[PDB]
Amino acid sequence: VNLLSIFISTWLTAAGFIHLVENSGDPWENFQNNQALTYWECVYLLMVTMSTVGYGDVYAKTTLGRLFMVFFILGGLAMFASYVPEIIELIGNRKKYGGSYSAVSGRKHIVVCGHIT
Amino acid sequence: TVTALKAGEDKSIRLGLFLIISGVVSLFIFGFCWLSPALQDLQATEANCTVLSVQQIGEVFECTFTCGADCRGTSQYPCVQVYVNNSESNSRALLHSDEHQLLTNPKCSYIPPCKRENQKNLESVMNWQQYWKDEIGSQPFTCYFNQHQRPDDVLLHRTHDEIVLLHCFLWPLVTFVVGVLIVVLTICAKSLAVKAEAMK
Amino acid sequence: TVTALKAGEDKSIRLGLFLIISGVVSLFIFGFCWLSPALQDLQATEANCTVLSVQQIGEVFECTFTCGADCRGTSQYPCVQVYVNNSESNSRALLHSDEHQLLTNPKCSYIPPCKRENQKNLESVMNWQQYWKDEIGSQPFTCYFNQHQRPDDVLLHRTHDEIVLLHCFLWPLVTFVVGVLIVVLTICAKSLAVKAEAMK
Amino acid sequence: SRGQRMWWAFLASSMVTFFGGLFIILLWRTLKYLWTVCCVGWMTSVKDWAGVMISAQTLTGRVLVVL
Ligand SMILES: CC(C)CCC[C@@H](C)[C@H]1CC[C@H]2[C@@H]3CC=C4C[C@@H](O)CC[C@]4(C)[C@H]3CC[C@]12C
Ligand SMILES: CC(C)CCC[C@@H](C)[C@H]1CC[C@H]2[C@@H]3CC=C4C[C@@H](O)CC[C@]4(C)[C@H]3CC[C@]12C
Ligand SMILES: [K+]
Repeated sequence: VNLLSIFISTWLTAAGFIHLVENSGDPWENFQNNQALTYWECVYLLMVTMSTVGYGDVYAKTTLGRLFMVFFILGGLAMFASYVPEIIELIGNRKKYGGSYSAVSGRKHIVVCGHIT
Repeated sequence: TVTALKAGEDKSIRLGLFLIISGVVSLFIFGFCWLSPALQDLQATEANCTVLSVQQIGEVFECTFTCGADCRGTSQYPCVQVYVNNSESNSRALLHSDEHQLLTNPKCSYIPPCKRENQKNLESVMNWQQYWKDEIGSQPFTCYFNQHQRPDDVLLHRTHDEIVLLHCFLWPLVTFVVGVLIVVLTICAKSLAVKAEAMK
Repeated sequence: TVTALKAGEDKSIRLGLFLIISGVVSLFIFGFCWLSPALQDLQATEANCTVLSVQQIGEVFECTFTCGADCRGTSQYPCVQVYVNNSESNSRALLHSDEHQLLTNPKCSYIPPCKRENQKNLESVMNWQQYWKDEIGSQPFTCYFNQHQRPDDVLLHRTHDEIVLLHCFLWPLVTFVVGVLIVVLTICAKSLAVKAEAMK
Repeated sequence: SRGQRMWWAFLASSMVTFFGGLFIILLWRTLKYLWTVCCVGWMTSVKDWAGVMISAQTLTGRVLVVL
């Protein structure tokens, strides 16, 4: 729950900052270089960046946005490469040989234990 | 000693230093971002200017209207061109009004506010042209020129407003000053608290 | 005790909870996906409407026909435009029939079913035009309008059918209800089996 | 016969088979036990033969899993 909360929170927060910065362009450029990205398009962009897939179908075009993406590449790659293996390791370790024996009428059984090899 | 307040005060020093660093770093970032725009605008001369000829080239360019929410609307408008006198070249140069116009279509002197009707962009260019068509020999404009790079283009307006330039360099400096005040007040609290503790 | 059936029953709880979660999550996913479409359609007003002028602009746009299996077939058709009265604006606005038409070419009031022959798309637009050309002063249409965003465009049809909208929100709710019934029947079986085992 | 779609019938046949069966199983667990509160065997030989087919224990069973 700690790893999931920090991963999801960081991803959604960082997607919101790049959303704001790409939709309101560089001040020096008189805000003319903005890009109309939705919030979900920014969430998808950060996942494609964190995983290092980097399709370049969508990418940050403003200077403030490219700036932020350099710091997100330095922090978010290490976060994804550390957290995703560990969240997958904490899930799905389902014990295959739990459960119990069901006896059937007219058929006996024996229990074998000790040095099972 | 050590004291209970040390953790909050040392974190306050880390914040004040991060704001000093972020102030200086954002000052350099805005410095390089504004360098080419600020030179390209402030190198332009300011001049007294007078209209000397006007004409349509007998050919049309296309603008794009928007309805709001996902429209293209590509539509023709008349290309009117206007030539103007200036104090540096004293010779024929093409007027483009705002910088954007020049960047989007430098063969015409104007672009109308693009609309769903060809007739409205036609009459808009006629309604604009009949002004500069009569300003022949009128009292001078004040206008902008760039002999080093644009010897045959002339502008009525600046490329940016100085307000957005000023704000981009004000808030880095305020960020740096706030960071310095946080460092000073925190060090003052640490170094004065031990004097009060000895004097108690 | 423990019992042999515990493994299947606890797996049945994991399934019922996964269906409850998937029901709620898909309800939010369809919620955000339908939010902009449902507002953009349901904000449009419904009005009584009458034709007031019709004309061809003397210029042609291109459609694309398909043969089936990999054809482009780019072919010209006449651009006819139609203006219509409505109860909110009471003024000249362009009829576009369906929403798709407006999105693909808002300068014309119609797009024909595109075909390999220019003559068939010509006569199709003539055969369409001769209807709206005579409907001048006829009994009103019922038609759709959007004063907040499209003050000069008018539609004969909705942007989506309510059936596909309804199905997108029905099956999430059914998924949630099925998940709840699986959880309830499994807990009922676990908690009743121990009463039967004690009573035997 | 174009202009009609039937995809929902294919999907419903799977959804109704899986969940319909699952509820029959559960409802059977809630009715068998409830009746007792309200109010070697032949089956095992069939289950033994089926288990011996499902594994490759016999010639028949090893032909089945290769298929
Ligand atoms: C007995 C097993 C397969 C359980 C599966 C139930 C399935 C087969 C049921 C549930 C819904 C049913 C379908 C729904 C209605 C129609 C439309 C009708 O014009 C053809 C039959 C068809 C397509 C039905 C066939 C049988 C059906 C698919
Ligand atoms: C065919 C689909 C629809 C349902 C399958 C049959 C279901 C509903 C019925 C028929 C036979 C029944 C099974 C008969 C044998 C056993 C062995 C017991 O140790 C576990 C439950 C169990 C007792 C019963 C569960 C319910 C059951 C599986
Ligand atoms: K890659």
